[PDB]
Amino acid sequence: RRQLIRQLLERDKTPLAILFMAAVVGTLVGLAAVAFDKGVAWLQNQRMGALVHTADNYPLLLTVAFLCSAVLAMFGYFLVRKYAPEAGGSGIPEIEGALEDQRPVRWWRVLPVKFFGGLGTLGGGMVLGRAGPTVQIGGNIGRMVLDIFRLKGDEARHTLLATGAAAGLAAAFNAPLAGILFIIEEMRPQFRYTLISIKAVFIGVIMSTIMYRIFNHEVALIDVGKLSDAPLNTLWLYLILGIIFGIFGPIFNKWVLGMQDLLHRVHGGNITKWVLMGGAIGGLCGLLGFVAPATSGGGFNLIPIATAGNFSMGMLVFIFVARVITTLLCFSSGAPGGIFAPMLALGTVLGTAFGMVAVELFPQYHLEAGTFAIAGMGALLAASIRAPLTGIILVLEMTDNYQLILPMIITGLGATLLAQFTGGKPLASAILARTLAKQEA
Amino acid sequence: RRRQLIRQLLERDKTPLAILFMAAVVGTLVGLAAVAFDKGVAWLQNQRMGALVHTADNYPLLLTVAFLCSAVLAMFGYFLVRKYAPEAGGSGIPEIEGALEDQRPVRWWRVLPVKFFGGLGTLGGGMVLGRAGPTVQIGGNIGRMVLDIFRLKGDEARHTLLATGAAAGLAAAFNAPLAGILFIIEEMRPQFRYTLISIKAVFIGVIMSTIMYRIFNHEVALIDVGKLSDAPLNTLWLYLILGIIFGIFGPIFNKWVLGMQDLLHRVHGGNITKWVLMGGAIGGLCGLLGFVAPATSGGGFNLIPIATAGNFSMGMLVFIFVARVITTLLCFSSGAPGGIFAPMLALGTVLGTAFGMVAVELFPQYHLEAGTFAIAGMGALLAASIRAPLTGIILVLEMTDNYQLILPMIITGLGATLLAQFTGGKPLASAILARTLAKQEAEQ
Repeated sequence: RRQLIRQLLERDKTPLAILFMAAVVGTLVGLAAVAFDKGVAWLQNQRMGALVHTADNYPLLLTVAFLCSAVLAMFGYFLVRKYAPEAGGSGIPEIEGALEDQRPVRWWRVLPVKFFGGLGTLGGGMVLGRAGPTVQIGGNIGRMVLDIFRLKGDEARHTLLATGAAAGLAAAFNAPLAGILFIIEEMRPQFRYTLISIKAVFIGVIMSTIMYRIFNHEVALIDVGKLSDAPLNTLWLYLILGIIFGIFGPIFNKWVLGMQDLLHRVHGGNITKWVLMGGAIGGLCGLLGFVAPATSGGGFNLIPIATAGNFSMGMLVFIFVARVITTLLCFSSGAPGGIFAPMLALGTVLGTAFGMVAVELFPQYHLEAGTFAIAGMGALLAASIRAPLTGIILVLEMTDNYQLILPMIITGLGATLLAQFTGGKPLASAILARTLAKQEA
Repeated sequence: RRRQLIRQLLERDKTPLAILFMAAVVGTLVGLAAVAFDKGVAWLQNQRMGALVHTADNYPLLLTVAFLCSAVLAMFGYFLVRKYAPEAGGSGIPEIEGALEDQRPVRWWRVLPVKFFGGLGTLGGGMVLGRAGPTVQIGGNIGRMVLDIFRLKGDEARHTLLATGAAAGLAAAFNAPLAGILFIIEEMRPQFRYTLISIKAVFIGVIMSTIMYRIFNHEVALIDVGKLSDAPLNTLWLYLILGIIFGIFGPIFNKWVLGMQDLLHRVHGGNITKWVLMGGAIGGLCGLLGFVAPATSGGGFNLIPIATAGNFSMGMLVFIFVARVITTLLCFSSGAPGGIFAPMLALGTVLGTAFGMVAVELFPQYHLEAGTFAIAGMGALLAASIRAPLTGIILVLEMTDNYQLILPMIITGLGATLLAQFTGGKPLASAILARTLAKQEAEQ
């Protein structure tokens, strides 16, 4: 008690030094995120144009696509294996590690690797997001400033590493709330207190978001329009859908993990059979980007189209299966790139389909399939990485259908609920667990 | 250590099945409780407004019945608290904050009836007070009461079920489920050590109570503001400036609440008779003003839409601000059962509007609309006195749904907290607990 009183009166006083530094961090992460984001676009572009000039005939071009993505894949798989192996896959597991002080931040290596790395895997049209990359790139930026300014302390090492990963997510999805929420719900050391300063993370998020806005305003990443509302007599349906995502979250967790192992064999850890295999997956993606594009790519492309109930039943299920596959390959293959976006895409597609069925089971509800899409869009994020608060808010800032806030809060929650009563676990933590264990062994 | 981590990591996100289901029962009751209160407060304002109409001819007889009604209700409310439950005075957020620190008892057998019927009286009578304060505390106690009835044991349950009560408490208060959760995990919680509070459990509670609220209030909001215009990039600095204003004002407003709290203790010296009489006068004043100048009484929800829309004169906004500062201090410092959270939205709004006004005519090349500044400012004083920026920001978003105003809102609050921090302001919740918590030793 007597101590507490002493603390209360002392609460919320973050050293201006950390504060001013939080600003620069975000600013950097922002610009960087912008820079990443422009690069990827550029590469998807040339792949487009080089098919234009070789429009024929089937094969001349089914192949130039394959190569282009294969050749970009390999550049990426190589850049990781050779100079920064810890910059493979997501980036989140890693940085979560760093927040525990159970991994290091080799920023002078990771920056170039991930960035020019992802530039390749992303740009070549692989099933993988910007999120991992930029969240990772983000902490490293935050680290690089700690180093350059000889900042020392736990708080300061913890906070600056923290803000760059928030401001890295912020600038990735243009979601400044979800940026902050992620740190305080997931990223952070999960089992003990931490000296992360909220006030600082905000500032970073702000500044990187602004940077994103200075170069991407005048277009949302996802347009969905304002969907219909949701009658109270309609809510149980959102619980059901949550329950499905609740069983499937863990199952998809198994496969992501398992598929990592079953993919380690095809090179046994060997930099050459890896870069060549990744080169093959990459090639597969740049092919699919042209013969079935909904199955390949990041998949933001198909959220709008799914939400508008534009796919038939068949095309939805196909896309879902097809993506369950390609997502596994691209992520489990250790290639640098997040699984966050492609999960949004799975949740969306799943959502719609679930909707479609309800629409015709109950014309009395005047349902629109599209509201189940938006409920499900974050539901996978909720069942598999288990950080629902962050997914719910991620979709919120991203779709602006605030009136669906109950259905979305319910679907998400009923996913995190069955994902716990089927024994799944935070896929981000299952991955950090994997790393740390195959290390003291 | 690395081996415990891997141990712990693999074990994450398992909340005991009992704890979850009991957070559901908590959520459900917190919501119904909130709705019941919500209605009881409405009915009173109504009887009151209609008694003035049995007497809408004889002006002095009218100015009398207005006053007396609020007086009779204020007194009854102060009384209940002074007589059966001192902890149910003022907001209730500081107290529930105490209980999370295990520094303050949750005497739910006492507070539930005193806070509920107490607030019913003070809110009912027209006094400048909120629901949040009271429903969050009632929320908490409802949680404790289910903990006790079911004797769920051990740290997780006592904090979780106390925390879900508080968040289901706030959610139904403003129909803001996300706000309630972000309130617990940013502000309510023990600020300096880890805690065994289940997030997922707080969620279930929130969902339940928000649904109870919706069953009784679907259709109308609490605040309708429509979809205001966007903020262009070149405009953002004005929100930062506005932030800095909320930032220096923030702390200063905390000082007067504390100051006033003292000076008000003098008038009754702590006497249960001078108190109940002093409350009856402040209350009676409010029910009067709630006629002659309604903008200066009431909780503040009514004038939000009016100010945001730009239907007030710069003259009237200055007037409202002064007057409400005075009625807000006078009611809350006085330690009537009631919160200061809602009134803070109002003062925040009015100021933002007024800023916007001046901002509009200084920069036509911006094509401003003073009403974006009202929204930015509505959550800014909760940022600069309560220091719950994330909670205010999200509460406002939930309430006025102008998502495209998100940056200017963030910047405003974040600017306000920064000036509030650097100028020496103290989280008004924390600073109120600290006094309560200290005086309990001091008296020794």
